[PDB]
Amino acid sequence: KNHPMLMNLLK
Amino acid sequence: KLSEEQQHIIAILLDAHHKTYDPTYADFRDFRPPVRMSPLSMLPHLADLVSYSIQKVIGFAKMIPGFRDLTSDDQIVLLKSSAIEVIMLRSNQSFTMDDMSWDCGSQDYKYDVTDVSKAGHTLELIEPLIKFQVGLKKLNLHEEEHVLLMAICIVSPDRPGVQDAKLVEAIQDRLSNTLQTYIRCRHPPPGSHQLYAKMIQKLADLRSLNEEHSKQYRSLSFQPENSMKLTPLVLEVFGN
Ligand SMILES: CCC[Si@](C)(c1ccc(OC[C@@H](O)CCC(=O)O)c(C)c1)c1ccc(OCC(O)(CC)CC)c(C)c1
Repeated sequence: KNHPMLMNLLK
Repeated sequence: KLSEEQQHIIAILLDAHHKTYDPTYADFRDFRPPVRMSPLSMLPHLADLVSYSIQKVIGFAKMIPGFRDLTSDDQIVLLKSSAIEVIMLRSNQSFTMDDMSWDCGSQDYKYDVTDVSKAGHTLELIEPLIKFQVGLKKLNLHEEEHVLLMAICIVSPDRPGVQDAKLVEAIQDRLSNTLQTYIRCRHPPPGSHQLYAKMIQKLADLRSLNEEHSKQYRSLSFQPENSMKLTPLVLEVFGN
């Protein structure tokens, strides 16, 4: 449900 | 006809592709080794290849004009749904019709239909995927058209879970009109004949490929021994 790696690469 | 804003969009996207696609393929040395010598012997290497490519797709997407005006939720929805399709599009650069393979600079990193099958996939995916690679290669796209098509693919308003569909559509429309105008002004005939319609057909083809890849990925990743060989990024983006 959380996308922390994608969120992080998205800045 | 091609407005200065449209020329600016093209310039940004060409630069974004140059910053996120490395045609020397130097980083492939970092991936777990391909094994070819049945077990899924190519799964570790191809999981690392796919995971690396996802990172490059996110880096490209962040540079698309307007993408950063979307909410984080919508940026996430759009990358989760499009990454598989952008990987198929961008891999066309290394695909060669000489032997229908993806040639990334050396024999170790030259991939054929057998390598895809050794990551667990079947002809249900692989046959349409080769037909797509051949059809796209035959369009002989200008680099300008290739980067616009990748951007249009990412910014699609009909992806599942999109919240602000009207804003996604407004951003895509600016890219679509840039591409349509580029073809009419800069792509000489006969190569330009029905080119925009043929490029949009490739986006429909990608939806079909996405649906099949997702079905097989779900079956593969459901087996814990296979999921163990994936990467954390692949599990987050493609699903867990
Ligand atoms: C056999 C290869 C054929 Si593929 C089209 C490929 C070819 C060249 C590539 O890279 C070219 C260059 O583009 C890289 C440089 C850059 O992008 O910057 C890339 C990324 C992919 C392939 C294979 C396996 C697979 O999934 C397996 C899986 O479902 C197993 C569970 C998920 C792990 C996927 C999604 C796609």
